[PDB]
Amino acid sequence: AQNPNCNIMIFHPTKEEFNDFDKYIAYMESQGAHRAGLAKIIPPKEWKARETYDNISEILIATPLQQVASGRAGVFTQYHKKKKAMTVGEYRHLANSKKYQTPPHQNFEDLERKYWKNRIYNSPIYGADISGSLFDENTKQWNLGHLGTIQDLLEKECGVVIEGVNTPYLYFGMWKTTFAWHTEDMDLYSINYLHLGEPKTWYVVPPEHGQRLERLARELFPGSSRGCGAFLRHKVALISPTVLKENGIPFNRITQEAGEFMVTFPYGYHAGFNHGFNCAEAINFATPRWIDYGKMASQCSCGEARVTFSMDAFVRILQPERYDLWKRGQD
Ligand SMILES: O=C(O)CNC(=O)C(=O)O
Ligand SMILES: c1ccc2[nH]cnc2c1
Ligand code: NI
Ligand SMILES: [Zn+2]
Repeated sequence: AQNPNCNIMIFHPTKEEFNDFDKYIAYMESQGAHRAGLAKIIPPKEWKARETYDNISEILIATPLQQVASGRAGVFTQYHKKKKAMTVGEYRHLANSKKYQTPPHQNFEDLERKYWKNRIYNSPIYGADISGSLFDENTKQWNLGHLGTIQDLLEKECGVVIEGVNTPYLYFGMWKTTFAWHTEDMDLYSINYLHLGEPKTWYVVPPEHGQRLERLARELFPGSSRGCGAFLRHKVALISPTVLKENGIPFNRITQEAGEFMVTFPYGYHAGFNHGFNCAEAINFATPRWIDYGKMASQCSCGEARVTFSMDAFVRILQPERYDLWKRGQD
């Protein structure tokens, strides 16, 4: 078996290899990339997402989210407090202000140390889940607004035609903005392009070991676990690399820089944080290998994990026994 230690792999496709998206994902998996839960893809030097980022300041962040932490430095939850709308230009200025800016640091590892030491004592503001794309319509390769849809994949594989759409989301981040431990909706793949700005550090658990992370989470967040059998779907729980190591949970880490893609694989738990002002674009996608993960995905029915209506068809077709209970939670 390829990549038996489940290391995060880094790929450098040629411009010829960058033409056929599906084919390259399949190639990465032939080399064992999926066993890590996360891969980095560095685009060919000839490629670009768009010409410049000089004219993005008028994009609106309708509902910026203030991420307020509770708990201890290495084990905490965060809740999202809604703030007043602001443009990306206003948000960038806020990110760079003395209150929110990245501190002096020696390197990525120094900044990582500072993040886990001090994150809970601040409440950074995030622009998340903003429907849109910053890819030029003329960018033909790895354009996250032009990918084959998950609905068409399900139809090609299983012959069922379903409603729903599949479009990208923008994320504007600042120092200490945080994404909690989670897998994707329906344990789908995701792909994330860092368009502009400071890095994003990722943590990931191999899919074959996801249940180990779930068991630790139940132990560390006991009230949440009693409330919901799939509470990581709520996307509010953080556990530090130090605490993961103390509990023998297998994981890896890597830092994504501007101009790089990351792919997360079905049932690969991931979490992370932003180093400073940045902008990323991400979308879910599927392959034939995903279908069995979609069938087995654990669902939240307690009401906290409200999601887009396009997930309805996924649960309805792949998980008909679970559908009634899940749908009640979406109401
Ligand atoms: O970048 C973020 O804030 C979160 N992104 C993801 O979880 C992803 O791309 O799957
Ligand atoms: C299913 C379909 C589209 C989606 N967009 C975000 N999550 C999704 C799940
Ligand atoms: Ni994700
Ligand atoms: Zn729940």
